[PDB]
Amino acid sequence: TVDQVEELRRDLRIKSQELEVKNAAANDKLEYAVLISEAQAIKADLAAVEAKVNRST
Repeated sequence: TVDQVEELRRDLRIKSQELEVKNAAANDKLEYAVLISEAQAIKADLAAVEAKVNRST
């Protein structure tokens, strides 16, 4: 379970980097609605991952 927690944290920070990169891409593209939807989906996945991490902690 501890190993699973660490894997969840690593996936959380990797997806955080991905969300920041996609948000920068959307800001550059401000061809925009699709990027907005992708960023919102990544943010929702990050929120679910953070909820799982909080439950694990």
